[PDB]
Amino acid sequence: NANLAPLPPHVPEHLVFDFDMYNPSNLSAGVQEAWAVLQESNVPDLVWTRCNGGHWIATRGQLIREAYEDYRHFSSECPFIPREAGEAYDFIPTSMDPPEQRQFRALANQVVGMPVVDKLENRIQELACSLIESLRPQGQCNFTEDYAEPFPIRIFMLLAGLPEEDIPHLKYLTDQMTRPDGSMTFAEAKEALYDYLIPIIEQRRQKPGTDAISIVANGQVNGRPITSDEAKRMCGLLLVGGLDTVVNFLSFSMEFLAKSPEHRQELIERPERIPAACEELLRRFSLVADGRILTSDYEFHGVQLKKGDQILLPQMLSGLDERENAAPMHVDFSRQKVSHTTFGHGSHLCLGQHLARREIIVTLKEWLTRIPDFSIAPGAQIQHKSGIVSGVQALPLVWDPATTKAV
Ligand code: HEM
Ligand SMILES: CC1(C)[C@@H]2CC[C@@]1(C)C(=O)C2
Ligand SMILES: [K+]
Ligand SMILES: [K+]
Repeated sequence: NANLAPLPPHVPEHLVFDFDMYNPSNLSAGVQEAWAVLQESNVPDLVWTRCNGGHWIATRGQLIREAYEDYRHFSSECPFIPREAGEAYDFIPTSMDPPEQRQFRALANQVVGMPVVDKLENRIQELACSLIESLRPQGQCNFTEDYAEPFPIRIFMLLAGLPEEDIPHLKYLTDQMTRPDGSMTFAEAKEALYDYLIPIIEQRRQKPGTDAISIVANGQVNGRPITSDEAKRMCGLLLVGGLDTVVNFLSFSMEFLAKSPEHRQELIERPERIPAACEELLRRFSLVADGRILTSDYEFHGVQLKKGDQILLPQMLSGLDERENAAPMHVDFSRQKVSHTTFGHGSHLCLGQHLARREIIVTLKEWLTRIPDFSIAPGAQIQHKSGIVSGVQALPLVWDPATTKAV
């Protein structure tokens, strides 16, 4: 096929599995199901796909976790597939490896960490409620557009002190970096995001506010002033994290709940199980998949990896691995040991995971208490999309207003 890069001389012929992370063949069964094909009976722990330029793929949690822990061999310098995107990718602190990464990660943690989340609690609560109550009497909604996007994005824009009217442009840009449609290369989308930030960063370094951008722009890294370029590379990352993570996850979760009245009932009858349900949904509907680049020739699990080789280490796959969780595709809110790497693993563990969990738990609680019974619009053929971050194209929901409650 013209979409297959010639197999490099060092890659064993028997390890070839032409998986396309941007258009997996079994996508119609669900994106997680599509990626799970990499864990079928006769698929090795480590395979090579000739798609998207050619790269390795660790298919089991054991190797995914090991690779993410070994930053000396598996560098974050070129973390995205295809290589062109990975090479243009220079966000901070994600494109850096420890020890260099740390001073910047500390600053980022200060702007989106737990302390910040705690302060945002009220506003997160208020927005969730206002959005749901407004939808409640209508008996229907386009979940992706009416809640999944506005809820987490507005909260991020509030945190970043950015005009909500700027969302359409920024969201288009972020999506081109995670699930490109062809209109822009990763490099072009990144350049536009940086172009957007440059004057805002300059403005806030002159007259700082209390928003995340001002904090980053006027911050220090281990005692010395952060530069304008560094602030830009950090703020670009924050924007992507805030506009294309939780937004997609909420849709996967709500699609599932709309299709499973039993699970909805469980959370309605036992509201205290919501935090645990949140973690199980994070495992079952994990959605991120980036990777690393080999810093030198290295034998890993009996496979000769060559310097420069890219390896996709799907955060999504660890928790779906039957070797980590029995009956992985089954959603069990009572699951005893919820194992996963949905928020990454190693030195780059997600900094916004605390904000993410709050947004998810608040959504589940506030939605179920107002709209306890809902379902997918009759006949709707839900479509998923695959990429660095997978998502749901559209999620039409319906419900009888008579069954709702105006809390
Ligand atoms: C469902 C929600 C989320 C998921 C599944 C998710 C997942 C991840 C993953 C897998 C990584 C590490 C990638 C790597 O190792 O290369 C990461 C890093 C990060 N995430 Fe999230 N994230 C979520 C929400 C957020 C939010 C809301 C923000 C806030 C802006 C955010 C900010 C970050 C930052 C700053 C990093 C980089 C940390 C570093 O490189 O050291 N994330 N996230
Ligand atoms: C892989 C990620 C989820 C992580 C936060 C946004 C993201 C797309 C990155 O570029 C680093
Ligand atoms: K070969
Ligand atoms: K790079």
